[PDB]
Amino acid sequence: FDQSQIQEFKEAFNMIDQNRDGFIDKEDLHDMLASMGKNPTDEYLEGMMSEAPGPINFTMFLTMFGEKLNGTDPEDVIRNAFACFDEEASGFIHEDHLRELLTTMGDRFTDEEVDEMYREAPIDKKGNFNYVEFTRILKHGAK
Amino acid sequence: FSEEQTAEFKEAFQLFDRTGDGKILYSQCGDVMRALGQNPTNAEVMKVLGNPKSDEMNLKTLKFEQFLPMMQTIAKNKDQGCFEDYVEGLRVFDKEGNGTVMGAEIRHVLVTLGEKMTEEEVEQLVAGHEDSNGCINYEELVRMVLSG
Amino acid sequence: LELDPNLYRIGQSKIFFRTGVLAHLEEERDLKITDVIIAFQAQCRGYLARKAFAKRQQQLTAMKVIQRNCAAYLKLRNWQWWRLFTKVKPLLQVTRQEEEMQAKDEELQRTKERQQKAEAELKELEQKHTQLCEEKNLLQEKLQAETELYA
Repeated sequence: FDQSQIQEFKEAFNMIDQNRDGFIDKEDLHDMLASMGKNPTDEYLEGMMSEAPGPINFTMFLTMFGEKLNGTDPEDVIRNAFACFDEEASGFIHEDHLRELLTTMGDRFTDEEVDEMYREAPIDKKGNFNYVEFTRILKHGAK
Repeated sequence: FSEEQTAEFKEAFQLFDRTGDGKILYSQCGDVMRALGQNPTNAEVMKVLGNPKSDEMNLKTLKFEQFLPMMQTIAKNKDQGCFEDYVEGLRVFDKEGNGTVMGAEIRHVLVTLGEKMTEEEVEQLVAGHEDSNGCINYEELVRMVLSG
Repeated sequence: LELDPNLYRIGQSKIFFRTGVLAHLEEERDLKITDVIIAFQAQCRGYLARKAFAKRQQQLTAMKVIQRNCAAYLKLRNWQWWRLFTKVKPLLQVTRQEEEMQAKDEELQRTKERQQKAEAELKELEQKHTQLCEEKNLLQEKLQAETELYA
C-alpha cells in the first residue's frame, strides 16, 4: 500500500485498539463496534481473529489488510478495459450494453451480485452509466 | 510444434469460447486456425473435421487436445502461395495492362469464383485501396493480404 | 512449351495448328482459370478472420480486467475485516479535519509573517531599485571612458 494509506491505517489502528498497550483483543472490537453502531454477533468477533495466523498487532493487521488488497488490478488497467468498448471518445459505456457484458457475455454475474453492483454504483435510474468514477469507487479514492 | 508456442495456442483457443465449457465449434474451427497465423482453404479445414454437414457444424464441439493435431496436419501443407502466382491471376482482369483492375470486377470475381466470399467480405477487403477512378493496383492488394 | 514442329506451322499473321493441339493449350483455359482462382482462398478470408479477432486481441487481458475487479469488490466488501475499514475511514474526517485544524491555525501564524515579510521586502527592493537606478548610468559612463583610454 502507499504512504498516505499507512497514515490513515495507523490512525484507524489507533481507534480500533480501544484499551491500548499495543495489541487488539476481542473486547477492543466488541466495545468499539458497539460505539460506532450495531456490533455483529460474537461468532464474527471470533471469526475475525482466525484470519490472522498470529496476534493482531499493527504489523499483523497491516499484512492482513495489505495481502487482501494485493490480489487486484491497478485503476489504469480498468480505465483501458472500459475504454476498449467505446469506438468514439465519448467514453460512457451505456447500460443494456454494459448489462449484457456483466449478465450474459462474461463470467456471468447472478441477480444478487448485479443488484449490489448497480446499487453502490449510481445507475440513477434516470441518469445513464458511466465509466472511470466506477473505477475509482471499485478501487479506493471514493467509498 | 514446441511447447513454447503450443502454450500460446492454448491461450488463443480459450479466447474463442463465448460460453465457458472450453469448447470451440466445428463452424468456428477454421477461424481459430487463421487467428494462429494459418491461411487454409475451407476444403482443407473441412477434410480434417471429417466432412460434416452445415447443421452438425454448429452442434459439434472441439477441445484443445483434439484441435491440436488438426493444427499440426494443416501446418505442413504441400504447397503455399506466393506473390508471383497471385498477381498472374489478377493480371488477367487488367483490361489494357494498366497495372490496375476495376474495383467492381475485383468485387465480382472473388464472390463468383472458387471459395465464394460474401459481398461484405469483399467490401471490407478492397475499401480504401481503390482510387478516384475506382481502380485497384493488384500488386499492393496482394502485399496487403500476404504480409499482414 | 516445347511444341513439336509437326503440330504447328507459322504463317504471316497467324499460327496454324493441328487438330486437338489448340484445345490442349485449351483445357487449360477451363482448368488453368477455374483453379488459379479457386484461390484467394483464405488468403483474403485468412486476412479478414485475424483482423476481426484483433478487434478484441488487444482486449485480451485488459478486459477481464473489469470482471475480476467487480468480483473482488463484492467479496472484499462482504468479508468481515474490510467492513470495519469501510466505516472507520469516513470517521477519520471528522478526525482528519481535526488534523487539518492543527495544521491551519499553525499556518495562520506563518501567514501573517508573510505579510510582515512582504511589506518590509518590498521597501528593501524599492530602496535598492533607487540605488540600481544610479548603478545603471554610472557603470555605463565608466565602461565607455575605459574603452576610450584603451585606444
